[PDB]
Amino acid sequence: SIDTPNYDVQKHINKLCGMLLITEDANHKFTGLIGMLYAMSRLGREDTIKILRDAGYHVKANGVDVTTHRQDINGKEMKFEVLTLASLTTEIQINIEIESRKSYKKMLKEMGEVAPEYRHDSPDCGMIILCIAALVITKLAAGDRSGLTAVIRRANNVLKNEMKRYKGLLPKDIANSFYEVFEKHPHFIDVFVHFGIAQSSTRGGSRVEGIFAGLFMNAYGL
Repeated sequence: SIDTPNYDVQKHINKLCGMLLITEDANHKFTGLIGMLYAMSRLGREDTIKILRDAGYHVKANGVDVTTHRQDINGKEMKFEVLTLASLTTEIQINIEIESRKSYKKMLKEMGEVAPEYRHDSPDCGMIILCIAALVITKLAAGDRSGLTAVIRRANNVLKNEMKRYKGLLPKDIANSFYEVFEKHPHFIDVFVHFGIAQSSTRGGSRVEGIFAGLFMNAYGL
């Protein structure tokens, strides 16, 4: 059973990536998975399944819906928008949002107001996460995590502006999370490569879409 998010949940996954990105000392244990869910939501359900089935994988597609979860958090009943995912519990998704709200409160106090580029819902949050994946993909051939140092050094240079925008953009933690998903679920390698090849045809004014395209092309010999 594999979760196959469609276009309708793409914006929600982007916001979930953004929640991790605004979180100081974020627990990036699920970031590799969330990043891959974002890439699958860009491809859409039909293309994801085609990629997996064509690559010889036997996949039982799990539809991904946005639902409301009511939960008592510190005495008060709270409403949370979560995804129905076999790979990611409601609890984990809610804890990510709760932690992000604590970092948001801290930032709002220090800055006074939070400009668009510092927000968890900025349109480029999912692509920021996938830039780390584009670096990790170059180092998978070694069959070990030896390339981690080089991924961190490269991310600190290429994602300098994105790192100034987001306290949760911790290349070591995010890169290890991608190494983990690519090692545990090698079907995500195929999904990531097909996503990158399809993304190359994106023509727009997004800095991070441009950074991603450059990093993805570099994995091919630049």
